[PDB]
Amino acid sequence: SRLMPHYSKGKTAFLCVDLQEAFSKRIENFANCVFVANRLARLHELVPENTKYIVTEHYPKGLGRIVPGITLPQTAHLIEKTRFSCIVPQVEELLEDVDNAVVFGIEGHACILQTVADLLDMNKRVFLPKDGLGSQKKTDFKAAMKLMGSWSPNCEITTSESILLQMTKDAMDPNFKKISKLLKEEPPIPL
Amino acid sequence: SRLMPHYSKGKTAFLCVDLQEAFSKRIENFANCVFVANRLARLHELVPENTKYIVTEHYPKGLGRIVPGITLPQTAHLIEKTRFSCIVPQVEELLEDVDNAVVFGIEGHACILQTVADLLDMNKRVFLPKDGLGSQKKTDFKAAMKLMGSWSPNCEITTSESILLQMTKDAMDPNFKKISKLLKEEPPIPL
Amino acid sequence: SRLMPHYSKGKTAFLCVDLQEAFSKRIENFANCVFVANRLARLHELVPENTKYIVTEHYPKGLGRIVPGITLPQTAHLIEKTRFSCIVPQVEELLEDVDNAVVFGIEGHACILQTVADLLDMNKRVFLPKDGLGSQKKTDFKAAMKLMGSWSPNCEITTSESILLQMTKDAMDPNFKKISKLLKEEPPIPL
Amino acid sequence: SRLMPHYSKGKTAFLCVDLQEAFSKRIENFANCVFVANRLARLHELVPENTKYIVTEHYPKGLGRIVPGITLPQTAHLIEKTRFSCIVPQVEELLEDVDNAVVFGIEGHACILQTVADLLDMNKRVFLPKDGLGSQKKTDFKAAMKLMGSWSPNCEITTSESILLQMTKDAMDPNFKKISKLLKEEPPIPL
Repeated sequence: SRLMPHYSKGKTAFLCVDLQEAFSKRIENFANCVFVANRLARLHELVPENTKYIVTEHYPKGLGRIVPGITLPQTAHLIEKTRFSCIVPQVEELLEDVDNAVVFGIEGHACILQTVADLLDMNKRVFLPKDGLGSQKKTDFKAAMKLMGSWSPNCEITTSESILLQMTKDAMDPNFKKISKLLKEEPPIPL
Repeated sequence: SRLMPHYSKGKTAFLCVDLQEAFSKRIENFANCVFVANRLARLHELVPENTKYIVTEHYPKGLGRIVPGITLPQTAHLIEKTRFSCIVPQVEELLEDVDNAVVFGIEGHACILQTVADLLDMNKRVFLPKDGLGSQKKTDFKAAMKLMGSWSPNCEITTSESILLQMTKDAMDPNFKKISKLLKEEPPIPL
Repeated sequence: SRLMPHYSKGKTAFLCVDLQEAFSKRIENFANCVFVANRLARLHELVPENTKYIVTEHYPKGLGRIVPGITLPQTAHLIEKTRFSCIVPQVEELLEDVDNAVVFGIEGHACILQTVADLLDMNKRVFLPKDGLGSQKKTDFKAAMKLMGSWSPNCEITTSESILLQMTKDAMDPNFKKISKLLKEEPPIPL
Repeated sequence: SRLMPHYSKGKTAFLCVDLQEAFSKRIENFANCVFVANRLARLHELVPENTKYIVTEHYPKGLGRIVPGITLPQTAHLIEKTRFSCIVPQVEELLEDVDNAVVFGIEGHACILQTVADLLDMNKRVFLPKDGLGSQKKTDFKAAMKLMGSWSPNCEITTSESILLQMTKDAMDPNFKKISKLLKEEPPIPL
């Protein structure tokens, strides 16, 4: 077990974390975090039998609401929390049958970091697209990414493009036709 | 055990190392090491039951005295040593009940490096904020940080901001109100 | 076992992956991937008893054909596949007696990544020359290389020059005279 | 065992590798490799009871002779070889009582890389000062250093300054007075 298994094997759960209004202008690559969030949302719709979409909101009333730029799937499980780690009672039971987790959002050193560490304690295989991850400061971000990259072999940091291709082992995959449509989309900020 | 536990669990000891006058102008990010030193000092005051503040002075009389820019807590244990590693008889017994250590200061390749290696031999969980760490030369510093980043799983290098948030798992924490005051402070050199 | 053994010990198989026309202008260091491909091709000819040369073609008819800039050996095993990972039934049986693999080509995050992960599952010792590896985007590439560099001790990422020297432990090697001819060649893009 | 022990414990052997005339103008940081070579040479003289100095010459007659800029100690063991790895019968028996090795020279991806890998097979603790290491190309060098940095816990890459301070745990060391003289010297190329 070194890469994401084919989408048919086990269950994967996507996790859009704290992509809220208050952070939109305070992060540089926020737009690329929104792009990846949509990329995974459309992917989720293509294979909804094996995938789940979870959206987290941190202290909503006080400077926080999921950015309208992201069109969430109709089967999206949106919860609201005050704990920095996105592991709350509500999502804990939602991952009782899920073997994999795609955590993407903000902040790399804060919410993301404590979420993935908790997910690693639950024996879950976490896969993080650097593509859709950010922070307000570069030093705070860098130090967090270098750390999670040493949490192998159950934690891996790649890109949104690679992740999609990992789940579809073959190009003659029945769903590839629909998946390849997503890879052609151009992210706001060049990669 | 992959991140700092909540401040209520066990004992943590902050370690301000060799932030003296002789180094003030010889280091580029010395001011940011002073900022973090103050950040951890105020944090220590907020939860003094589970935290300890230790300040080290290396060969004081000969070019050395803790910089007046840092306002030390009243419960600070300041000791003076000649050994590069900040593990001397005086601090060895002071860590008989402490499970965690936040080492921050100067120099990354010298005093810091030999301190954390000794702390790892004592089974202690060391957490280092790159935020408040420096060196006179970049190459000396870089080579030291890449090394300590391979001393997992008991050694972790993040930032001052992340570290504070690790100790406070929830934003509805009784102390968060007082802790969040520190995160709003702006470091002299942009991160 | 920490580096490539002398070419006489065991069997090594070179793997030129998906270096096709459609990618020629979409990658920056494509020319250096072609250079290394030729470097390994001539090397293969010098010691053909212990080495094998394998070329992969991904969906040929639809934008794909091995670039004419690469002169393949006469003993080259060229196969065509639709699976992103270059592990297909045809090459699986071709590696029944091979202990080492030199994987070089494109893309670092896509085909390469899933190929080396599968090769690691087969207990094979993979050695990757960063020299002859690329991607359309830097972020996609970087994130892939940082990952495979944590797949030790059976996966190693060096350069084409180092790899050749690893196989020839001594400069008084009977074949060194012919091998040293290859190292003198200048890659299109400076290293 | 995470850092260099005090010079009194066990035996350490310095290794100046292939710092010859033919490479002087083909490497950028060759002068800094010469500086470190002299730094370790003077250090060797200060504690000659526990240290050994070994100089390697690769194919001398044909473009090779130790650079006159380096003043070798009178107790230096200079040998000549044709094997890229600096492990030849002559030095193999010279390390029968030595527990540590400081390998510094050129090339990072070639001679150095194969030397340290062989030294790791001999159970020796290798410590490499990035300070005194180089290559003709940056990509060849970088890929080699990232690799050896994953060969822990018996291989460590720091700087010449840190290494000297590791061996002298205390500043009140009987020899510190003589050692501190070396740290004050300015390397040709700024670090």
